[PDB]
Amino acid sequence: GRVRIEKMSSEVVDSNPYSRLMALKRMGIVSDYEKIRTFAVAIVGVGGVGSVTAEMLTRCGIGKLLLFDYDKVELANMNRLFFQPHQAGLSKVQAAEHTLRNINPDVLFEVHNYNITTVENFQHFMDRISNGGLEEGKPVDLVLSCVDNFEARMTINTACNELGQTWMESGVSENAVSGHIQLIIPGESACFACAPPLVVAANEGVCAASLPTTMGVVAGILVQNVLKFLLNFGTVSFYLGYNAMQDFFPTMSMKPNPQCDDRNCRKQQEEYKKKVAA
Amino acid sequence: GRVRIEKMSSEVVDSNPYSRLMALKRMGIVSDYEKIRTFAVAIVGVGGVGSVTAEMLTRCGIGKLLLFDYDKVELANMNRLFFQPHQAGLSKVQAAEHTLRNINPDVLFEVHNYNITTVENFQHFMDRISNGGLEEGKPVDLVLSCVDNFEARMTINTACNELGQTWMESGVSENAVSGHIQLIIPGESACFACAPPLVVAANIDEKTGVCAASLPTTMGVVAGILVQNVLKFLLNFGTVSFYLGYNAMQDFFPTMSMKPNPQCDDRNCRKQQEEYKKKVAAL
Ligand SMILES: Nc1ncnc2c1ncn2[C@@H]1O[C@H](COP(=O)(O)OP(=O)(O)OP(=O)(O)O)[C@@H](O)[C@H]1O
Ligand SMILES: Nc1ncnc2c1ncn2[C@@H]1O[C@H](COP(=O)(O)OP(=O)(O)OP(=O)(O)O)[C@@H](O)[C@H]1O
Ligand SMILES: [Mg+2]
Ligand SMILES: [Mg+2]
Ligand SMILES: [Mg+2]
Ligand SMILES: [Mg+2]
Ligand SMILES: [Zn+2]
Ligand SMILES: [Zn+2]
Repeated sequence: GRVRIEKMSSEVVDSNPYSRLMALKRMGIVSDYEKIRTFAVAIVGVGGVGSVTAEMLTRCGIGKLLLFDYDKVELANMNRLFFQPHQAGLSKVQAAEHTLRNINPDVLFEVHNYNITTVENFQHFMDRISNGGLEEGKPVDLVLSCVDNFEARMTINTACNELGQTWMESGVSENAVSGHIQLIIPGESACFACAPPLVVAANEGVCAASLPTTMGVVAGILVQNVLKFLLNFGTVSFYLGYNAMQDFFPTMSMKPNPQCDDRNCRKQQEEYKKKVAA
Repeated sequence: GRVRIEKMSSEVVDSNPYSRLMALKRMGIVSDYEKIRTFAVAIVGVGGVGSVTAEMLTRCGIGKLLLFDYDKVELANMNRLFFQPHQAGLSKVQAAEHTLRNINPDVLFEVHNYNITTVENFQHFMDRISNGGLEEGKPVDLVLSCVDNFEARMTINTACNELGQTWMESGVSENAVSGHIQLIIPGESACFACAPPLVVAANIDEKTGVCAASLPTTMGVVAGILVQNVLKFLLNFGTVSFYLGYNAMQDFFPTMSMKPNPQCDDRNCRKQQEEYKKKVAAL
């Protein structure tokens, strides 16, 4: 059982759930780790990738998580990590909040059980990106797309281009054996509308295959990128793919398209070029 | 809750916890997915890597897991995945088994709360490797070393060279930002004594009462690639890696094949290499 902790401790005791994290400080890998408590991350899609991403961030001591998903836990989800069979029937965001709160009571939660692509929900979603930060009225520090479809990815895209919100997009192949993460700083890097998707492998009544392995690798690299981005250590990837068949992890950097369909991406690029010549 | 399933099914329904796995079949990734049920895997060390590894195999529908670990869950483990704070004070193997049985009732478990390295425990451990298969008296299909120290790793090595037991060794650095997996087929690939770990990891290891750091992310990645390798090995799809490293600071994932050292410290590794060379000479 774990009580609420006010300030993160370096103390090497069996009772300190943060001892092996704060250890990164004494070892000079991450010199200001406690900063993790000052950030808020939103996650859209608390499925295969989303849930493990949420677990990882929670165990790390993120200040605040915002979870968006419209689906309930089902037994068909039990091939993937996090959700357990007793949670079948609950909404994903609710199951997630319940477990994660149990795992780390220091983390703030805000959950929303809706589809983000409908008109009314979208206005709300944007409001929560802009105001749902650690301090209310300030924006979230990062948005994480862990949804499984074009429409939703495009929606996050539209929102983030308008707000000028840095986000990361993650995906997993329908054949389960490839995935990727991608960093989107609107104006500075290619937004999701800027180009066709980057693939890392070749090539109506049924479903996509999924493996707990691939989802764990993708969530892993995704959150690793988050930590590196927020805590300013190592090198952030703008794109990191994973091909499970070959054991291959291609990197890339996607530059903005100046005739991008999204007028706001165009505007953000403009703003970036202006800021660049100082 | 989840009901026992006698025969895995492709049927795409919300109540089928195997539907998305058996999808691999009709998508020509894995032609014989159900065969997963026929394998036994032993996991030594049920910590950061082990626990997630165990979970991954459990959800996949592994036939049987043998869990070996001498430690209790502590709040200090709560930085890594799987174990929850209410499990603090339980033995790792006990906590794991309980949770895993909940996650998939179809999987058989044999748990062992002891130190693999002591003289009497070692004998037992070898007995279980040889006989703890899905059918009693038959060996396990794979041993997975998810321990955190040289002594244990070397013990498994000794065991597996003598038994001719294929195993995978996994490790994460004390500084949390690198790790690797290695496939050891005694006589065909390098055993754990064949090459120095400092040398093996020279291109991935970042160099710094300290205690080891650990990250949920890095353990998640290592366990991920480890189990992905197990699945590719047993189910016969994709390319099995004999070594796959991970540097988290620079997103570098080196692979290499490693051939056995003919002057290996392990007399059994050497004997196995002979055995192998003979079998290739009479193929
Ligand atoms: N418009 C949307 N708003 C909110 N969440 C979404 C939206 N679209 C997709 N998601 C969520 O993203 C999650 C990630 O999908 P994942 O494929 O891991 O789960 P799933 O869809 O139930 O699995 P399967 O596709 O095997 O049934 C899902 O939980 C899904 O509900
Ligand atoms: N000889 C051994 N026999 C069985 N299990 C072992 C042996 N040596 C190590 N292990 C187990 O391998 C596991 C993997 O270690 P991990 O570092 O993930 O957890 P931990 O050692 O409790 O954590 P920390 O090092 O942060 O205190 C541990 O649970 C440990 O007890
Ligand atoms: Mg669903
Ligand atoms: Mg889906
Ligand atoms: Mg311990
Ligand atoms: Mg340890
Ligand atoms: Zn664009
Ligand atoms: Zn050897």
